[PDB]
Amino acid sequence: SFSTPVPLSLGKLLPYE
Amino acid sequence: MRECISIHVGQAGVQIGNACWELYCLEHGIQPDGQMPGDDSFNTFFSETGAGKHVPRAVFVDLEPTVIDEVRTGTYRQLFHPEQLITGKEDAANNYARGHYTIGKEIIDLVLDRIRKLADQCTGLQGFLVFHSFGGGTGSGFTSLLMERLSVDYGKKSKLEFSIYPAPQVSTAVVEPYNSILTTHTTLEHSDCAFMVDNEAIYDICRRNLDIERPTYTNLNRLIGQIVSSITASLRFDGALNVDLTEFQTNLVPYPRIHFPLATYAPVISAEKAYHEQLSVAEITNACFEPANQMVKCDPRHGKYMACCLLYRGDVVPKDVNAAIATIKTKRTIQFVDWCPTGFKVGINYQPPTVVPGGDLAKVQRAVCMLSNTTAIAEAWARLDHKFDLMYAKRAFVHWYVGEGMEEGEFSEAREDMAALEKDYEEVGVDSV
Amino acid sequence: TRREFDLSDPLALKKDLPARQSDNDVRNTISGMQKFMGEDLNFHERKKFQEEQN
Amino acid sequence: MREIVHLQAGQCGNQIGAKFWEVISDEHGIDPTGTYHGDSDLQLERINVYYNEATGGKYVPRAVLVDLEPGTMDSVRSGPFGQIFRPDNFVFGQSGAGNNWAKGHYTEGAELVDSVLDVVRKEAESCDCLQGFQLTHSLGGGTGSGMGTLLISKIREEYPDRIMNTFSVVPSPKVSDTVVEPYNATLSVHQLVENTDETYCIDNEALYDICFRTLKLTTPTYGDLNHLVSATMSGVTTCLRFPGQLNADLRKLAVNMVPFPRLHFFMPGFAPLTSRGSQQYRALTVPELTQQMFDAKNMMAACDPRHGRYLTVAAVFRGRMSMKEVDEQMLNVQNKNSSYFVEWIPNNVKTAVCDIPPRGLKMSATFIGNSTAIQELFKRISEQFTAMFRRKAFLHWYTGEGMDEMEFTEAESNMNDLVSEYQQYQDATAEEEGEFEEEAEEE
Amino acid sequence: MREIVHLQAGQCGNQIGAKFWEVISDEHGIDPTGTYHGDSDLQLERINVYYNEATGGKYVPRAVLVDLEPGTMDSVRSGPFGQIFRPDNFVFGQSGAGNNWAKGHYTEGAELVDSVLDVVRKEAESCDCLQGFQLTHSLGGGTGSGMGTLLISKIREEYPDRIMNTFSVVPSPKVSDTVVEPYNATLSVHQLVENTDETYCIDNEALYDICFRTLKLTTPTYGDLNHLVSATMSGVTTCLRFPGQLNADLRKLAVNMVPFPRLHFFMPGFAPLTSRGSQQYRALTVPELTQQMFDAKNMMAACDPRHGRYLTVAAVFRGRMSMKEVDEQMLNVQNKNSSYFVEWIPNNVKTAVCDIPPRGLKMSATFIGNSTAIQELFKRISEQFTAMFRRKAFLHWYTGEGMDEMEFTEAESNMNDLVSEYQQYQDATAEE
Amino acid sequence: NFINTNAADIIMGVAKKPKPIYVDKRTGDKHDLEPSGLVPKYINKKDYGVT
Amino acid sequence: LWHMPHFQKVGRHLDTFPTEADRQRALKAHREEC
Ligand SMILES: Nc1nc2c(ncn2[C@@H]2O[C@H](COP(=O)(O)OP(=O)(O)OP(=O)(O)O)[C@@H](O)[C@H]2O)c(=O)[nH]1
Ligand SMILES: Nc1nc2c(ncn2[C@@H]2O[C@H](COP(=O)(O)OP(=O)(O)O)[C@@H](O)[C@H]2O)c(=O)[nH]1
Ligand SMILES: Nc1nc2c(ncn2[C@@H]2O[C@H](COP(=O)(O)OP(=O)(O)O)[C@@H](O)[C@H]2O)c(=O)[nH]1
Ligand SMILES: [Mg+2]
Repeated sequence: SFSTPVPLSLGKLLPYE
Repeated sequence: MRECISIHVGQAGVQIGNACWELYCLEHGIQPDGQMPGDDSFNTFFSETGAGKHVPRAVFVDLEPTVIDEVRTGTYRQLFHPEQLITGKEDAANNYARGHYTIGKEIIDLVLDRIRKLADQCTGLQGFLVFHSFGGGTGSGFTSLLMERLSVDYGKKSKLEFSIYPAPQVSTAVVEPYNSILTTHTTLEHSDCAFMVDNEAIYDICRRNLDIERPTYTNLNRLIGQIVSSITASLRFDGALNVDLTEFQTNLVPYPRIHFPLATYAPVISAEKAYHEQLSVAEITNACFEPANQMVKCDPRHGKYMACCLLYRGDVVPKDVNAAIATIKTKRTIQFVDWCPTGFKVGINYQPPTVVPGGDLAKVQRAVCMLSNTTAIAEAWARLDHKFDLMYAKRAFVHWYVGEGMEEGEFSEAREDMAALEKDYEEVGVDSV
Repeated sequence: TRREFDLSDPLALKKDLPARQSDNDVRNTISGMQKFMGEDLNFHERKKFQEEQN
Repeated sequence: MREIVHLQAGQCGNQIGAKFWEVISDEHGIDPTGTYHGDSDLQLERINVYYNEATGGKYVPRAVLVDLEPGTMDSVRSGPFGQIFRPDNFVFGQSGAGNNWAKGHYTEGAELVDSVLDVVRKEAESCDCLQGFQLTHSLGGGTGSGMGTLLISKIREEYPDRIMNTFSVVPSPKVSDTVVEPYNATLSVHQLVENTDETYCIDNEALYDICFRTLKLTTPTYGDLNHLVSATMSGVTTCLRFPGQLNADLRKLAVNMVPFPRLHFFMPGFAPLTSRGSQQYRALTVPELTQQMFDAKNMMAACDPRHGRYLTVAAVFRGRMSMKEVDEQMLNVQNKNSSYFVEWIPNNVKTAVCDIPPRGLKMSATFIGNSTAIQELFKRISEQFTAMFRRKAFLHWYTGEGMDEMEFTEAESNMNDLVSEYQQYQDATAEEEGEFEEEAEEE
Repeated sequence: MREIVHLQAGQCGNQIGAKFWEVISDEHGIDPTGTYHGDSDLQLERINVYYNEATGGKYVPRAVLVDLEPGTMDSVRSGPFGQIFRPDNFVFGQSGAGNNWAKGHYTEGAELVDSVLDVVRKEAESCDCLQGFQLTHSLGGGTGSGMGTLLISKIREEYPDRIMNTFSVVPSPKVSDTVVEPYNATLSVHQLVENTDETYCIDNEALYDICFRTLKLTTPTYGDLNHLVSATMSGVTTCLRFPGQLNADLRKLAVNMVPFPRLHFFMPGFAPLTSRGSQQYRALTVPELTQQMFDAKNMMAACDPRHGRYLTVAAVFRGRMSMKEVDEQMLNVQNKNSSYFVEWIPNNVKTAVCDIPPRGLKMSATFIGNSTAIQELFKRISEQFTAMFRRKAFLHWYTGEGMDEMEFTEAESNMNDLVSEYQQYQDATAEE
Repeated sequence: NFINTNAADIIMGVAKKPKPIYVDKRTGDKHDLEPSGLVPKYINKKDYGVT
Repeated sequence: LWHMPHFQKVGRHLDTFPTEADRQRALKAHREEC
């Protein structure tokens, strides 16, 4: 979830958020 | 109205000044706040504000904040002026080049402004006492440029040096011989008097006499503060004989390049031995000439005494002073040069040495300090030239100095002057016919 | 009652602690490194229940 | 107010950085959220050295984490203290280096340094007075070695009058876990020679030997290895953040230990490490710390100082302690071991003493040794590099990515010049001057 | 103030040293945990001789335990006083010696001493004024004799102006428990002679004779034998740790016991010993101690001084006593046995008096004798060595591990030269 | 010969001229000296006093 | 202990004796006594 770029990212939960 | 200005430069200077000013506050009855709980005797060291506040006549100079912040935070944070504690941003990093050309040149304008503002309050000024160490970058470079610009600013005012000479065996750095050569080269012409101390002899004295098997820099600084208070007691408290600063400026420097006395204090003893010892004038003045009680690690039996200055404090009488001096002269181990048939100066002061709570010394009625000039420091100069030369053969640690402000030939000239200083010492030491 | 007496106290080595008196020390933390993560105190229990699993 | 900027390169660099930041966050009393929950007032006096202030009384590290692979950043973010890092300081690529120096230096690493240097300049121009830069990397991979050295070169070009510190994990002859290590290890020492002020060589088999013999742990994993490396990293710079009787910062240590600009490779050590069973039988004293610090087992590099001469030695002690014991121990070891110290430098050892110990401890110490026995590491690397390059193994992976064949030969020549320089400074006489003086000028 | 570093070699050395540490821990009042639970002030006054201070008021011995087989280390650690030793002081190899002096001296003992000497130097440079090193070992084994003498030689080279005391368990002809033991006994005498300050010869058959006849026990175990050896061992160094009217330490005894550098072998004996049924019927006085000291039934060697000449005699008494009775008894024995002492040395005796008695006992005494009658031991060992070597017994074990055949010949020659010197000093005239 | 070459480059060298910096406050506050206005730099210009 | 031959041919800085002959006699007596 953290490593994927802001484009090409689905709705996912970032670590510690 | 007699006054002295204290300039504590370097970490060694600041940590000596802490003990010195605690001792002065306890002597004059000043609270750590800075207020007394018709006597004007504090004016030698303190300046009286109209509301009763007393501010010392000292300048703390440093290039790192880690030891000035302890002063700004600790017990005596309300005593010192906020402006008299001057702190750089980067330390000299054990470089004479950084302390003399790159970092030290920046803050001397502010330091001299503080010095001028403290010297314009003086009704009558005696001199400047500079507390420093030869080893460190600040205590070498900034002290050298401080005395150069101080000789520019003030013509011939007396400059006394309380300097930590490098110890012959132990040290806390590598580049100490470089700093010592380049320090003595400039102070040789721009210093008035230079009292030598080193940590190893005071370690031995504290281990043998005060029954402390583990001394500390605080235990050294208390003894150094006792020495400086014994020097200034003639100015502050009345006595039979008065000794001013210019007196032992004149009376221990017989030649233009020989201004390096050695300090000694007696008696330095503990309570369990003060319970047994009768501490008379003859005993306390025999303890000063003992080579094991010397505060510089050099044996005076190798050299010849050039001059001596003795300062007695307490319940002391001139007849018992002079009989003991006659006994010292008639003893055969102590040797004087032939062109000094009158080798002593004496001072008598009435107030006994004070005691601090938690201190190491015992409460004693009488004491004595000695400032003596011997030929037996030519061996110290020879050993220090040995170390400088043995480093300088391969040109080690020289790029740090070269690439930061100074050329290479200053090393060669600063060693060639000290070789001439050694020949000066043997020429002085050689007796007539 | 002399300042800096604890440096020269004769009974200083008598009035000391080994700093790892037991595993449940509050003071032993990650910066003071008397405690290490690789000390498997659960090694034999883990081995036994692994054998049961097999 | 002498700020140190931290740089972590590669997987090794990121894991060591995470453990080190956990260690000093616990040392300064910072929870994983970022706030302060401590017991002493001396902890927030010097905290701007490593921590940027944030809003609402928060503290964030002044560190950048740089990688060519996206997989390490996830584990670092979700690790023990991954919350405290700012999300904009994680700079990662998407295609890995594949343990290749050419990919990290020319192909993939050249496109990432333009994005890394923006963050580096952003956090280096916001400081009050920059003490210098610190790097954590390993010479065995592709992300840590190549692009790490490229960052070193660019940072040195931009900021000349600052201090540069590297913690380099040099490869091992026994715990070599990659075939192509000698190429990456040989092409990196040349970039390390003239672009670094201090370099500390940390070796994995030395860490394993410490964890097996000195500590006697059952399973000595990478957490323990980076824990020891962080123990090394904290005690070098403790004098900047905590007061003491004798201070020595990074410049003060570098000036006294580096006599010539090509001699800046150090071996490190830590002092009070004791096994679990041998704790109650042992007393913490200054002679004990000085006695056990100079042990050849204690060294964090796989070089035995008995095979060489100690060029310079530095020791940083921590705790409430007396200066006389420290000075007498460091005089005593020099007077005893007469042959292990070089002869053209008297008093090879430097002392520093700090007041505040590590948390939960009474007394501690740290050793940094500049020794001539470090040339055997370069000789082993050079012999394996020569053995591979004589038969041209694994060379297409480097040559087909923009490298000509002469760079390998120049790297071998530079490494051989370095080992010859170390050998000549070892076998040098002290009671002699010659062939460059002024022919005994004047009369 | 003067530290003694203790060395334990082999299974015999480990067991004797463990019992010795138990005995002097009971003397100085130390619990098996390690702390001090005492009732006097003189217990802790001189304790740095054998113990190092640790944290929490704990004392750990200054001893090293060296072995080539890990079987003995586990038993020592699991014994009653095994928790007092520091865990690093056990140095143990993984492959044994197997009663082989060649394996102990060349193959297996070459790599163990590089780890032993680290610990020995670590505990030797931590002392302030090191008095010397003590060794306990037996010549009947492999890791005690060969590697033990190798350690003796290396310590001699490293620390020349020090003291080297050893307690050597030389073999016996009747209680011989090893076939190949004459080789081990012979090949170590040269290394003892050229590198040892003082040697005390202990015999298991002698200890068995004492425990059979004087003490009258039905099961005389090695625990009782080690008790006797340790009770001899403590009385030699009791003057260092306890005050007295007349002091004599190890160097003091060595100076008056060694008149020639090749004559440093001693026979020991102990005095107050008595049986359980005879405990009430015996009065403890200085004449009783002196008459039971010099008995030929009492010696801790396979040696009888009736066949030889007492070169020099030392006595260390323990207990509050009078000097006049001690002096007159030590003069009376010299007057009465006029033929058993040499004439070229007048005043052949040395006396020391220590104040504090052994625990549970009122008065005690220890005897150290340099006599010519110790040469029959070496003659017996040499003749059995020659009896094996003429037919070349067991020589492949010693040759295949890297020993030439000339070492046996030079061992024979050196041992014969030593016994010839002892013969010469037996047959010495008063005047010439 | 590394010893001789190090000595040669140390001898045949020049010292870096420091950039003039002055410090204002008790705590260190470094400022460059040339563009501050406390040094007469622009008086020395060529067009001084003439059109 | 040891010094270069570079720094041996450097003289003194003070001149305290009245005549060079008196200085040489004093130095000769001091060298014979030492
Ligand atoms: N007598 C005494 N000497 C001290 C004390 N503190 C430091 N020194 C001496 O100071 C020398 C080193 O220089 P420092 O005073 O520590 O530091 P510095 O003078 O500011 O020089 P830099 O740190 O390079 O800026 C050492 O050789 C010590 O002997 C002290 O408290 N008492
Ligand atoms: N000390 C230490 N060494 C490590 C760690 N992780 C990997 N290594 C070593 O580094 C080598 C591989 O380097 P690598 O981490 O892949 O470098 P990278 O490609 O830049 O990530 C291996 O041989 C490991 O032994 C670590 O956390 N600590
Ligand atoms: N006096 C005595 N002799 C012992 C003891 N233990 C073993 N021995 C003797 O030593 C011989 C065997 O020694 P050994 O164990 O081979 O010595 P090592 O090889 O050095 O360990 C046997 O003949 C025993 O009689 C002991 O505790 N006391
Ligand atoms: Mg400083």
